[PDB]
Amino acid sequence: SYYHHHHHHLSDFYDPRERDPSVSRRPQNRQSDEWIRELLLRGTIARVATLWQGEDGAAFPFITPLAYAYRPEQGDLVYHTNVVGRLRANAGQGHPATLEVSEIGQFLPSNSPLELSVQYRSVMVFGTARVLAGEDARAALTTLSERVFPGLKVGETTRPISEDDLKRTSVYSLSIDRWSGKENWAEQAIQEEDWPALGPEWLG
Amino acid sequence: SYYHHHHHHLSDFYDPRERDPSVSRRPQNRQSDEWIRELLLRGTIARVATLWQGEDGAAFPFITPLAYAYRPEQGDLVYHTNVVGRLRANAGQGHPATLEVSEIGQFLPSNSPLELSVQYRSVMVFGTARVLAGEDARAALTTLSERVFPGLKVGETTRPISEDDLKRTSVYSLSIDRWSGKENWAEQAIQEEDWPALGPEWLG
Repeated sequence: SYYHHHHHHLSDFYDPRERDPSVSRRPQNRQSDEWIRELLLRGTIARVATLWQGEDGAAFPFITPLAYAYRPEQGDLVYHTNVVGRLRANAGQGHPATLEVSEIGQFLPSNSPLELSVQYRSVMVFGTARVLAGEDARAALTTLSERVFPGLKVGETTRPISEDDLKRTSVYSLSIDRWSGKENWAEQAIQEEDWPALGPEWLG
Repeated sequence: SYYHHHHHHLSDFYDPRERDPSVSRRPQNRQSDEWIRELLLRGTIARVATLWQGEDGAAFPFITPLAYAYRPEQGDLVYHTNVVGRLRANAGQGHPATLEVSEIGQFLPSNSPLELSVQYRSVMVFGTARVLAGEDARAALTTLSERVFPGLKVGETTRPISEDDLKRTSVYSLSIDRWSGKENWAEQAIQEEDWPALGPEWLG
């Protein structure tokens, strides 16, 4: 800054900057529903958080990383997992679930400590997950398998999914209520001009 | 299998196999506390799930991906995030939190559909997270920064962390109560001998 430069020889926020008119004006790094759809379509790993009853009677969240597929017409995401707790902290046949998908890029160094950060795109989905049965479960597992292994075809590449297979697997549909998307994928963190610049070891 | 081979020309479980005596005999892919420590030490990204009060009064989980550092002597993990909901679904100054760290490898193809899978190592940590203040927060952010940016030194590479910095940041300590570790990192999925083998496109 001038103040610092002048002091050595002896605000930013409202000053000129370049802006691309095409870029999101949404606050807090928020993204459009179409952006959310596209990220969900190209991802293959999610975390799912669901609530289970703990030793103290209190509900607490599990987090499970798992393969998933988004089925846009159905309005759901499908996955399979035999992870359970003791009792779910939930009434009924479906359970509330939060699912997260992200693309994590590089850590972004700075000579300003609170500008240190990591590139990310992240979607949170809120919905209700239910266990599928029979042909519903077979079709969902098929869509999942063929999504996460491009080119694989159940019944050709693999043997068909049998009734035994289905009895051994818990297959879920998470029906979407709402979702949230967020991106902060800068090429460089904000730097502090009034401290020595990071060397080439960092931004090189 | 013989039955299939013979039928064409016209159980496994209890039969001989090789076992490495050095490998974990723990069920359900479980790992030792030392394995858990080591995975937590080398990771840099976690998800944290905490409970917030929803529109219906019901507690529901957020999932936030974030940079973290494990501090083994203190018995905690530290992170910073300004993500919040409306009210936490919790009484007191700390809140229950689940933190997950994983290493995700490759998807493992098979000609048996329910043997499709992905290589993973995953730790779940259960504890109580509290917001830090002052020198506690500065020290935690320093350990975090210097952990996830190896070679960076706060106060040399960067300007020191100021009181303004601290006022703008929510820095947490998640004090560990229990943890769980799980690994399934096979080189190849189990295949079905009685269906045509995957071609070289798959296991090559």
